[PDB]
Amino acid sequence: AMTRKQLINSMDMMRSACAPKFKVSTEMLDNLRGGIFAEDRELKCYTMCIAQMAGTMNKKGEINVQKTLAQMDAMLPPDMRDKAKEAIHSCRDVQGRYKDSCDKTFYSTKCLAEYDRDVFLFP
Ligand SMILES: Cc1ccc(C(C)C)cc1O
Ligand SMILES: Cc1ccc(C(C)C)cc1O
Ligand code: NA
Repeated sequence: AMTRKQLINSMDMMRSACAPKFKVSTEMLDNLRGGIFAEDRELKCYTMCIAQMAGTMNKKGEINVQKTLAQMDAMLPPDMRDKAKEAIHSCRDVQGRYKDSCDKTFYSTKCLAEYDRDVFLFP
């Protein structure tokens, strides 16, 4: 799996690909990585772009939870891995409450952060 430094480098590259498509500032993006979620549609759709870049958005506009779990297994350092997977399982039905795909990814991500803020990270 990646080290935490490598994981951050990977997340930074995903941010650098997706952030230009949305009216999202460093304050908004750093806050999001830190588990603070501005209620801003541009930030919600940024989270969907990140899920799309990870290849975890199906073409129906839903989150592929099994693919997300397989990525965390492969990529996350062990102090993060089992906790991230338990968070993902816990939050797997949040997306069913939202019609809009940017809502699905934003609120699913916020569920992961609330599950354990010390483990949580996001691009
Ligand atoms: C949404 C999302 C962000 C980062 C990663 C990797 C960098 C662990 C996977 C993923 O599915
Ligand atoms: C179940 C579930 C999958 C992916 C994500 C994020 C990583 C997009 C959150 C979540 O709660
Ligand atoms: Na856990």
